[PDB]
Amino acid sequence: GSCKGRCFELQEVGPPDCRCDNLCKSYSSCCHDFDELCLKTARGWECTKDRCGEVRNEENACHCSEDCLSRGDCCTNYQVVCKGESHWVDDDCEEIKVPECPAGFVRPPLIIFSVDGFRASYMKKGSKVMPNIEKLRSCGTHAPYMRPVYPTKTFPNLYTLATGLYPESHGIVGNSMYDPVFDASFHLRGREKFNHRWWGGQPLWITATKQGVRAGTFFWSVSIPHERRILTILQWLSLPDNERPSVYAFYSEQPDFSGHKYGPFGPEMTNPLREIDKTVGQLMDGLKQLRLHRCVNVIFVGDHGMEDVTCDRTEFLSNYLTNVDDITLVPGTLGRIRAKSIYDPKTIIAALTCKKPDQHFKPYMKQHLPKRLHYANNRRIEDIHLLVDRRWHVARKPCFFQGDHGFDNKVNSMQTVFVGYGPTFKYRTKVPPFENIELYNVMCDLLGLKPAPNNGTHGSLNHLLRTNTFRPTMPDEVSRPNYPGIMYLQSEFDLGCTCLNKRLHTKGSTKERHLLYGRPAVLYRTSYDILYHTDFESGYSEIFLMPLWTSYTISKQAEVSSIPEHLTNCVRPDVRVSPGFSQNCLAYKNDKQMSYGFLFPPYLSSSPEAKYDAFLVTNMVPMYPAFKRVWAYFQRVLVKKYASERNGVNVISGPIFDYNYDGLRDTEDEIKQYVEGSSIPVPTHYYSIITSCLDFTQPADKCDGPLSVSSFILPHRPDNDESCNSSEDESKWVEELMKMHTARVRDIEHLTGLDFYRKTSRSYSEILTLKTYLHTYE
Ligand SMILES: *[C@@H]1O[C@H](CO)[C@@H](O[C@@H]2O[C@H](CO)[C@@H](O[C@@H]3O[C@H](CO[C@H]4O[C@H](CO)[C@@H](O)[C@H](O)[C@@H]4O)[C@@H](O)[C@H](O[C@H]4O[C@H](CO)[C@@H](O)[C@H](O)[C@@H]4O)[C@@H]3O)[C@H](O)[C@H]2NC(C)=O)[C@H](O)[C@H]1NC(C)=O
Ligand SMILES: CN(c1nc(-c2ccc(F)cc2)cs1)c1c(CCC(=O)Nc2ccc3[nH]c(=O)oc3c2)nc2ccc(C3CCN(S(C)(=O)=O)CC3)nn12
Ligand SMILES: [Ca+2]
Ligand SMILES: [Zn+2]
Ligand SMILES: [Zn+2]
Repeated sequence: GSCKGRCFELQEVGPPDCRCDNLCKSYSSCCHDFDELCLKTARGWECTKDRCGEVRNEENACHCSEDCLSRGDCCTNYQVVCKGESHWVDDDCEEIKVPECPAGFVRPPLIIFSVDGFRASYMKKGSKVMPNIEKLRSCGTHAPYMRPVYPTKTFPNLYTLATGLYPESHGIVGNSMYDPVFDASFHLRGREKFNHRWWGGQPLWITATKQGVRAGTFFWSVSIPHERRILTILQWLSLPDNERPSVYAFYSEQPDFSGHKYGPFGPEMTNPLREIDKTVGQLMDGLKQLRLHRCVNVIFVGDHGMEDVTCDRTEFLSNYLTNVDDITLVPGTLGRIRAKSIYDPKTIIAALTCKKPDQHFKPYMKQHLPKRLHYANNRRIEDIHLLVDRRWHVARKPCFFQGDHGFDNKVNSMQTVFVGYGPTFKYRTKVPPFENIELYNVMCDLLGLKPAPNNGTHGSLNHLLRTNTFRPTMPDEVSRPNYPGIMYLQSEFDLGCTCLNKRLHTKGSTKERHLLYGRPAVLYRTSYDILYHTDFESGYSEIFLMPLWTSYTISKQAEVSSIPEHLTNCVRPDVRVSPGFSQNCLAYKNDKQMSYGFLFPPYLSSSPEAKYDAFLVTNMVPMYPAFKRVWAYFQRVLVKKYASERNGVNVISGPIFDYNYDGLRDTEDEIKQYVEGSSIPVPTHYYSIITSCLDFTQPADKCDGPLSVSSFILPHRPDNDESCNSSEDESKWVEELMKMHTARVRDIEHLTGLDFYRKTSRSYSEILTLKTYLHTYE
């Protein structure tokens, strides 16, 4: 029952035999001499000149004997001091076109250097502070920043980074949570976080194992110091082929704790960032000694950032709620509220709403949260949710710490890092910021694994790599469109809707000026019609009795027009579409709460003649009066502003149906609200994809080069309780509301079932990059 020659053994012992592994401390089940033999701390972590060629003393932490390399247990600076070698950092940038591995290595191994609470902005401290990390960055591939997932805590983001899944999917939705099925809670302290029932999806280390690729243990007991964690990875790498793992992971608790006490912008950050760099320099020195510095892919990545947060800035729910003792709260940089006695949600959220002028948080129903934060579809996520403002804190009842994290994931302070250095990674290359949901696939490709189903767009990050074994394919269309001409007659429609002669509603100047990037593919079985007009094209769904999409383009110089007093109630019937597959105004009269608006704006028609097309029944959708305030402003004002700033814009607006908040398209049965006395379904959100030329010196409709997209998914609310100053002019709130519900085109695709950018002069990998972009207005 000893750890003599078992320290950090990969293969597991299991009880009641004593263990010597990385997690043996976390069960208090290590052998008696574990701390003596495995946490050996004698004679420091660096070789010295006098130590060179020593006789192996097994009490020393690392070794400077010549037999050390054959056990992979040297100090990292062994060959630097003793032999004539140099530190890795003190060497020029040499490109790694091919992997240069020693004998036995079949694939290039992957080490994942994780750094907890490593804010993106820390990378600006530069070579003088972080010389090792700096080399990795500027020598390999790096992003300005990598975007975490909400709620930008550790366990959600590190497991998202492990699985490629949104927290809601894999189930680890916070550092602490409650599961009503289990009837138990998860905590960052305890042995409960080790129970496998909590952990869903499939992490990288299980994917690898299932495909016969051995994995080093990603988990490190806190008792194990950082110098030892590196040495253990380096010992494992020294093993024989049948034993040596291919995928590794290091975990630093820093620079999180430091940030929590001295803030992100403290000058006390320099020392904890210097030790992080030491740890990296140790790894990279240690790899060079094994001739692995031109063989190993090294990923340097963080979980989240850090923000300035003092105690003085804390909202208390006892000063908003009167029945405080009834509720349980998950506090801090976010809020999740729940009933104690297994109380009324409607009252709580109401009481938390726009109560004080300088209110530093906002209540939400999980489904009403911004869709970009895919934080709803899980029984662990509470109905009532609080989005707390940055720099701020929420408690239930009433200065040690000066920093914290956990806020909205588009917050600038919450942004973290990514660096790639290896044979497979691009040399001296810089890439756009990306989401951590994506890296699972890259890490899978780096190891030649088939990724498990996840929420990364697999082609999104091919530009990180010099070579990839995954060429993405644009999906096959399921439903072909009908192209109906004028079939029915004006007199044949009775819809309860009041209000030239030609070859009307035909192509030409329509599909070229308003579909600038090709017709969206549907990707699901449904009958729908293409409808041509002067100012817009649409994909009219015969099932929902409204467009799936409405594509149209506004030039920079395009002018705005007012809707007259006549043509205010005007809802014209569409002769191309049958009465059977059309809406009626009678339903909207029955429905006192519901009204209607238009997908294509009559505000931006070309001529007064063409404005009549904007009033077609095929262009009309169910809208609450409350939402019409939002939508009308967008259409009448903002589209023109965007068109002016961006030298024209292509707009693809449409309805979304998500009544089970799973972020995916609703089936017919899943729909809940129809308009009174009809089967016209009420949308939950309204999207728009506003595309233009990144080269703004060219018009949006004459763009040769890359595209530039800005999108959103506005919630179709019967009120503007969300927007606190909604009592004011729309010029004061509406645009902020839109910016809060920004979206990736990809997010809209999931929800609509549609597929955009089917016809471009652009590579498909680049289009996937464009579709995973998120506009942050930061
Ligand atoms: C992020 O990515 C994840 C992973 O892909 C998505 O989650 C999956 O969503 C799909 C679609 O709803 C789910 O599909 C269903 O899986 C069932 C099998 O379940 C078992 O296996 C999965 C995978 O290992 C386990 O996760 C799960 O616990 C079970 O053990 C099937 O029986 C279902 O059958 C369906 O068949 C056809 C369609 O193919 C239709 O008749 C029906 O749709 C029918 O349900 C179905 O395929 C899947 O289970 C989810 N989990 C996983 C891990 O795959 C997220 O939706 C996605 N988030 C985004 C992008 O918003
Ligand atoms: C989630 N997680 C870890 N993920 C990685 C990782 C994942 C993907 C990568 F690509 C690279 C690395 C390493 S460890 C974790 C941790 C983190 C350690 C910790 O104590 N967290 C922590 C520490 C300080 C702070 N401060 C703060 O504000 O938040 C903090 C968080 N403790 C653990 C423990 C257990 C697990 C489980 C074990 C079971 N397995 S399983 C079922 O797949 O076998 C899942 C992971 N992860 N587990
Ligand atoms: Ca849905
Ligand atoms: Zn963390
Ligand atoms: Zn933290």
